[PDB]
Amino acid sequence: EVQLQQSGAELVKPGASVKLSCTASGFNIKDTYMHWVKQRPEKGLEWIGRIDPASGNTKYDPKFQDKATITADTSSNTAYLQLSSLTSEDTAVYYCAGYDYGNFDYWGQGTTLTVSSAETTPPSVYPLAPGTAALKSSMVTLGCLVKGYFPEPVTVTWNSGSLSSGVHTFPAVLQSDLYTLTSSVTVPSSTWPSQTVTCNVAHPASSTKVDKKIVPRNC
Amino acid sequence: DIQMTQSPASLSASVGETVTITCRASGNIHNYLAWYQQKQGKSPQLLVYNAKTLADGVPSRFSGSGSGTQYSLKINSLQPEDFGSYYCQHFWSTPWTFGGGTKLEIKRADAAPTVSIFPPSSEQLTSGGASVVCFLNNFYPKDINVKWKIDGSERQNGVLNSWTDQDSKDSTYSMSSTLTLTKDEYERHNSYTCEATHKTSTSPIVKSFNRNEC
Repeated sequence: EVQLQQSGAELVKPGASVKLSCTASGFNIKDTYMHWVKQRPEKGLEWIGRIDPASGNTKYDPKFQDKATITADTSSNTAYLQLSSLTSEDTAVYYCAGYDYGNFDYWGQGTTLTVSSAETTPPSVYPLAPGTAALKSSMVTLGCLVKGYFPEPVTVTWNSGSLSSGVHTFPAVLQSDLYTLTSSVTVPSSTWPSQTVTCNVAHPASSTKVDKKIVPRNC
Repeated sequence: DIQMTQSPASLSASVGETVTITCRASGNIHNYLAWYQQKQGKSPQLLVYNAKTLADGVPSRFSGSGSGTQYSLKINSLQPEDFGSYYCQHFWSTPWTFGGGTKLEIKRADAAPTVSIFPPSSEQLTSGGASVVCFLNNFYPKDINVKWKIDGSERQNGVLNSWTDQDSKDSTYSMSSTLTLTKDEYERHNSYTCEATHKTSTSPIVKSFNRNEC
């Protein structure tokens, strides 16, 4: 039927420029306005602007006036978003939508744009062992810091898959060009450090797969 | 040139309850207002356009109203699939601004977080870095703030916080707070603590370890 196909993730570095595409089928883009909407990680939708393919007319939110240039090619039923002078502020999901005043409202899958100077780095997986007033409880929590890698993703497991719950793997956060994530695990104090506990992370992009036993500090 | 002020930023409800989200335009929009629904990990979808006309495939438990500057989205019999985010958007004048959004979540009983602090790993010390981690798990509601103190003095730079979505099984929330220091600094200090501030207490839930007191 109708579909707006947007590029998959696009990786770019600070200062660079990117032109996202939005290809439409099932309708002619001249019959509506083509919009571009930004959404930073766990934040709200922000209307960037739109284009009226037919007339070429474009409108923008003054916030994006100097950053965005939206264009359209009716010949190919496609709309573009040209973002310039990329900053870490530009990392987000960029949606293209086709709509104007009525029920005709369709959205693309979103293009997640990541802005980083970084190059494909492997993660440093360190084991998180307890500050005791919590081992001293019915259950104890342990973890693993999966620090300094790029780009996403990574997968994490505990005791190879024998520890599936009492687990919380936190979403990754890109700071100073690199990501970092954590995973927590709760087992009874009768089950550690008597029996063992190990986390296993994997970052396909570095071809890295490590394992790490949590051992008590001198405590 | 008009902005929309959406409320509440967060709504906790149960299955079956009735609920309303409101958006007030900072100017008159003549009912040129639309409501969007955005599920976890999906694209926004039109719910209501022109303040009151339901969009394609939108059920009847949904309804929009108002005029001029105050609009409301109501969901009569909350169904499990309604949980997610809602956003209003005016299409009166350029720019077609979105309201800040509302996160509709599953309400349950309050639950204080289980806080756990972890000193740097020796494999990290060996490398020159020293990260202190605090896990504050299974709390409710989702509002929470953590602050790190190194020997009593608060520290703001070098903190990486991360939060999970509402748990599918128990509906709680969880947070991770990493304090990244260099081994240099980590070794010329002793007390390291992280204080959780949550609605279940007037005092912060605090955890801490002393570097040489082991």
